[PDB]
Amino acid sequence: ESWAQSRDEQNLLQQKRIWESPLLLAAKENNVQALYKLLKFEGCEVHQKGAMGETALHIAALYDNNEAAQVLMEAAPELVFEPMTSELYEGQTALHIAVINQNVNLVRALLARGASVSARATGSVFHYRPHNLIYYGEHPLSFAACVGSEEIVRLLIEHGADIRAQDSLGNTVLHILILQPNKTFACQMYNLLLSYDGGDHLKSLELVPNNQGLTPFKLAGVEGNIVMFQHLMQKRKHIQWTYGPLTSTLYDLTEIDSSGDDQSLLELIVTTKKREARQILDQTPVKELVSLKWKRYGRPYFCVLGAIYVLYIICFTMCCVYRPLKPRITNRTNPRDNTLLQQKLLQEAYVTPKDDLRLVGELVSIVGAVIILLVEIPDIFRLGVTRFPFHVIIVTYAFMVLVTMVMRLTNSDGEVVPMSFALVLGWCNVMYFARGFQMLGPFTIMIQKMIFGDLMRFCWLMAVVILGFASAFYIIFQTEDPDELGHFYDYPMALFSTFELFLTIIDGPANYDVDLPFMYSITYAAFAIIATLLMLNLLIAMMGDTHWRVAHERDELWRAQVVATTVMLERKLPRCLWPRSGICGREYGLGDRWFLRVEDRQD
Amino acid sequence: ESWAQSRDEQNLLQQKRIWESPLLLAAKENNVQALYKLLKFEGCEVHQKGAMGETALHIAALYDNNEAAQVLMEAAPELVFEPMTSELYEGQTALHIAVINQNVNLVRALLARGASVSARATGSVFHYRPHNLIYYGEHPLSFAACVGSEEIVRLLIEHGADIRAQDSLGNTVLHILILQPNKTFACQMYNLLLSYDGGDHLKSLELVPNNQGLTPFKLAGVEGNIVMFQHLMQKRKHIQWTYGPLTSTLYDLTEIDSSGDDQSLLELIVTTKKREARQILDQTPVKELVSLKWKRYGRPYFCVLGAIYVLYIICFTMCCVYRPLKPRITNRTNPRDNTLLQQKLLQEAYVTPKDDLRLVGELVSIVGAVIILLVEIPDIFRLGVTRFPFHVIIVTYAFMVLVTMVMRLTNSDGEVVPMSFALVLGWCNVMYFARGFQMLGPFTIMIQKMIFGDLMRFCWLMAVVILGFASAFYIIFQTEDPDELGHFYDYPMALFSTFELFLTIIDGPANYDVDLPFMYSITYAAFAIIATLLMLNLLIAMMGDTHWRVAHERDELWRAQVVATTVMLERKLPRCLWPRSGICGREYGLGDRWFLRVEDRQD
Repeated sequence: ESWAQSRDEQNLLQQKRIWESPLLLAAKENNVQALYKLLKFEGCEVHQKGAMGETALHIAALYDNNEAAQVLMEAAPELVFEPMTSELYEGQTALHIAVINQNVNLVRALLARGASVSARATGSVFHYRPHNLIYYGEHPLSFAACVGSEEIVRLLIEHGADIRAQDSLGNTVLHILILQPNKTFACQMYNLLLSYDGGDHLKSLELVPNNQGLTPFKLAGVEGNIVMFQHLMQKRKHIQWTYGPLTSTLYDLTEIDSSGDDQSLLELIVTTKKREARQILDQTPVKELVSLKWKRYGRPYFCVLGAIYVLYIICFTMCCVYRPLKPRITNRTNPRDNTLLQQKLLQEAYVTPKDDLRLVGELVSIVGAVIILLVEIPDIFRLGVTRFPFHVIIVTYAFMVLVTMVMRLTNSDGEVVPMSFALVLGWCNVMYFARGFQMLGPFTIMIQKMIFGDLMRFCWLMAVVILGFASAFYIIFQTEDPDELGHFYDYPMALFSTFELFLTIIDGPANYDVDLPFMYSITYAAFAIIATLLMLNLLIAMMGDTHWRVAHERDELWRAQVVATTVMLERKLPRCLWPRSGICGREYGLGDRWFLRVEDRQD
Repeated sequence: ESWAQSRDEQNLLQQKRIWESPLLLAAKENNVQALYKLLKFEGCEVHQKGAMGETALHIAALYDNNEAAQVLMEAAPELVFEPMTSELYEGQTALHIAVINQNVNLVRALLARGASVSARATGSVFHYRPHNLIYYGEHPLSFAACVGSEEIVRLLIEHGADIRAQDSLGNTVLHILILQPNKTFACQMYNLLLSYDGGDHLKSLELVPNNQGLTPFKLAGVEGNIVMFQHLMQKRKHIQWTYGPLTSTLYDLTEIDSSGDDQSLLELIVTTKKREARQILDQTPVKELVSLKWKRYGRPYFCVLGAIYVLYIICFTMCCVYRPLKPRITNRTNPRDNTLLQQKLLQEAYVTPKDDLRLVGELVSIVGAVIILLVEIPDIFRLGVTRFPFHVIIVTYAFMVLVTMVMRLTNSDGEVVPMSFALVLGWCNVMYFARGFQMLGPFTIMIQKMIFGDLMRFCWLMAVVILGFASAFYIIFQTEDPDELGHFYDYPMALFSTFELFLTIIDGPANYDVDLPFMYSITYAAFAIIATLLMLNLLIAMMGDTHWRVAHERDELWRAQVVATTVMLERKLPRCLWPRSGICGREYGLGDRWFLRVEDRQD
């Protein structure tokens, strides 16, 4: 609001002060004859400031003006030694401009003068922000190794630019090459960068984490850089032996999984909302990982756990339908004619025939709630709240049973209300076991995509309509009988009744023995037109949600839900029944890591 | 599970023992100077085993290492004479590796040494399995004639490789060339293989069946190899005479049909689930066969049989609606107020007016059931069970009538229940006569595609929803009156009632004279949202089932159902009314087979 508009202010003030002190104006157009006229007999003072603390050398480098800066290096060889003093432009020497603008003659002249290749241009513009247009680190070597100027890249090593370098965010240049969409050339440059860290490795430069602890090979799967991920894969791809079209190939599998422990590339994939990060699973040393990890013992241990949940709900369900119910004991229908009721038992002890069996059955159900809340608090508190899905329901289903337990031994009336919420949530929570079922799996996702996405953009469009016609009909039938044609007696009944007409489930107000008021004959006629078109416009809106999403976009989501389930079962379930996949370096001393072998065909 | 994971174990053990005994390690990298250092003064023992019983000659052939094996043939010319002794690799000599890896210098050197060209590499890897990646028979000639090395193919005949050869599955190489997707070159090779069986034919090599009795021309229609099928067609394509664009052409038609007898290419097409095998009917000596066989006397004998089934059902239907019914004889409504009833006749004999006519009409219907079960037991027992369709119903419709006959002369009460199942199955079983009707034919298939395919993936999604809300409403209306607002009195009524709201057929619970409990006002409001969206998501799921299937994919299925009906009518109906198509070699002595003439145009 007030900030990015202020960024325009110095930009004009940069160009306002270029009219003042016209040696900058000569530096704009590389007008060196005026630069003779302002320095060859004027002499001493040239250290001119500006908007971002910029210099005449900075401006004469800001455009590709070699000949003016050729004078300026001869005139003032200390403008190199000073950076930009600003907040938006902090630490940027003229080298960073000369690097980023491909001026090979000037950079080589600046390095002939001698410029700090380790300078950190830490201006607030240069921070890794989604509103800033670019981000290329701190050091000019990072600015060298992002624009394609491999000659400067070779030249900066000749003047000692450390490949081992960190930005504000703990990244090397290797992380930053992931962070550009212009990936058509940096893979060629990716080979160039590792060529100049061939001497002193000490971890061979790939095991650098960032500020938050992320190696670049793990970062590229997070960032979804597919092409970088493949040339990265060449390091760890150990071919066993070829056989015509058959290529028996082994993978190192060091960090693609790590079996829990919060730093695992499979765990790092399904945490983000980035759509491009999902397609890392299309790669053959990853899809073969998740297939064998799920088909061998990921699917059946899921489906066995699928069965025990159903027997939990039915045990819950039968104990709900057999509640103890006193007949009436509240005297009669003392509120007139709308007060049908039947009481419940308060504190009469549980009798033995078919009722302690109801009691021990609830004791099956009450321990099933608390075991969830002991195992799902490391599913929420692990990641703050950030849970936006079906784990929202299993904690909510567990809440309602405890409320029913609170209604036990206190004997308040409102126990049916959490029990009614428990059943619709308990039976809808076995939708989560439609993930790993091939016959109806991808249909399950198209439900939940329209829950938070499409229902939410329609409930406002229903509430804008239902609030009129229910209120309209209430004015009409305010002066009527609730006995005959009593399709609402009061106002909030009319909202629920009009809902029962807008969704076209109930016939509606029609009593032919009497005369309806004619405004009902008009408004409801106008209502049903709107109801039958807002219904179809929604179904139209469903079509645009699926014509695009059937184009091989819903299948991969179902594959993703296989993995995200499999990751949690790998994470939450103990190491007595979940063995480590792959084959380690014990009994085959090759690299000590768990190895996976993939055999392929070429056609 | 435990098996394919074990396949990785020897592969490492193959590469574990290559570090041990480093003459294998020299053979890996073709390091012959070490092979001088381990044989030229060591001498005697070189017969080294390994994982799959492999040799040093096997490993030095496993990579294209000519010069090491050049020493090895000079050093140990008995490694050729031994194969691999393993289970996974049984009978594989080094020739099979040298053949499959295009090493023309080495194979010619091995055959100069002299290797068995008739060796059968019968390892369990090499079996025709869908989990194994390749399958090229037993003999190296089969390995020669699949990879494109026609020079070795010519070379193996020079050392006497029999074209007349059988694998474990009774196949020659001609069957195996069908079994590769890489068909871009083997048709050229298909001419090459028949060139070297030009001398001694005795059936000219094409009439070889497999282990189960399948000739390759019949196999290619089964395997759906379209391109092989066309060059196969050239053998039997006898051109009569051309006329400008008109090309009068005759086909041999020997085995494309065989009129019953369980070995018939038309019968062999519509038995499989292979989608590619359906497109063999697109070929012009096949589509012209089925058109004339169905239009001349396949369609009208179907439609005449269509009419007799309808008169069977209506004769069944009128005899059902005229059951003999005693008035009440069970005394009154002794169970209170929900026991309306009317009795049936037990053993009072059939009176003559309009009732023996009912009796002889059932005698029309009871003989119609048993004639089906005498003619459909060679439709099930012929093929085990394997019936997954409409022949499932005609055996089930026949069952219910026999149960009704069992209810006759025993006078049990539950006769309405098989009779009610009989009517809905009897009237839906005349959907089978919508196959051969052009105006609504392809619409009939889109029904049955969604029965076992799309209904089944939705009934779980209904049962997951209906089990909550019916059980939810039952808790609500457990403490209520079944007299007023009695939309279920007990629990299983609520399941059928909520079904009668989820499909949005009945208005629902609404009694305005009383006060509904407010949790009904919330849950049913939440229910109808879910009901009106799960309905639309299903209709969304219908759209992805037909946007792809309208793209010229439903029409050919309707053509397939024409043929599969026509094949059964050719098979099940006798040779007095179903004459053999084509024209035999009697009165035109050409080849004795039934000949079909096709005239075509070129544009």
